[PDB]
Amino acid sequence: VPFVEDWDLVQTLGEGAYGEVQLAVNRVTEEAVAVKIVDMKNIKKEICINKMLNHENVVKFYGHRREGNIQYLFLEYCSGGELFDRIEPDIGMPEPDAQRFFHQLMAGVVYLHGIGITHRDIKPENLLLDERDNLKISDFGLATVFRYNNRERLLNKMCGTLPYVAPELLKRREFHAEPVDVWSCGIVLTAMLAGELPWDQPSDSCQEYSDWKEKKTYLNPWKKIDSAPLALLHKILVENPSARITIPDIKKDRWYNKPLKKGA
Amino acid sequence: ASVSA
Ligand SMILES: O=C1NC(=O)c2c1c1c3ccccc3n3c1c1c2c2ccccc2n1[C@H]1CC[C@@H]3O1
Repeated sequence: VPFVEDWDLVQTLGEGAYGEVQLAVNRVTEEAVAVKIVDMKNIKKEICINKMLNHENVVKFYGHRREGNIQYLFLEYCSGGELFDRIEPDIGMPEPDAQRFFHQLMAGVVYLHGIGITHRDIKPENLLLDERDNLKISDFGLATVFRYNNRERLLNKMCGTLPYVAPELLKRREFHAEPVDVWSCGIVLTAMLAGELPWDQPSDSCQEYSDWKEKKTYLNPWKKIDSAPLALLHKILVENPSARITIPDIKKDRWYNKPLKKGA
Repeated sequence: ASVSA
């Protein structure tokens, strides 16, 4: 069937000092896919990791092609946009919705950790939604392998986004990969339930963070969060990564298992 | 703009 490999780029989905993402529509089938265009003027590693991914809560990777200095990455199109835009400033979103999104985020993270991959930059801007509002973890440009041949590799590279980064990244030379992603998921949960980020960064120098360690939950954003989910956040946002709750235990949390959301 | 798969 001629023309089936032709795609028209009809809309800009993203743009930054790195390249852009365009919505591509198949000339014949009208199928919609996202095309990441990067000028190799890093990408190799991102592609390598994307080739390992196959999960309903992770942006699907269809393949790639390069023409000289430009690399084209064909990725799953999530028409619902970024989770970031479903969060109402200073309000958040309905708890049931947040719980559903959190369940899907955990599913995706469990999957990634299961194959030894850590995302390292989990935040609402990198969590996309499909037409049925299903969450998809996106952008593996900062991702890396932390387990290979059943052997764990401690990380040392400082990366991510400050408001979402775990404290050990700023205090220790080396650290385990998994607790760092768990922490970021905790910050995302806080954002979904309060519509605001708790601190600029998890440092003792940051007043907001010191207040949290001092358990002053009568202050924002904590006072806007119900007791059940707040109890979970108390277990996730723990400074010592070794004492921080693991995903298997997050799955056993009272709030995590509370019936709240009706089916579509 | 357009691209080929
Ligand atoms: O749908 C996507 N599949 C995708 O794969 C995808 C997608 C989007 C997207 C959909 C609606 C509004 C903004 C969007 N962005 C992206 C996006 C990607 C993507 C993949 C790799 C690096 C950056 C990426 N971005 C950036 C971030 C937000 C915006 O542009």
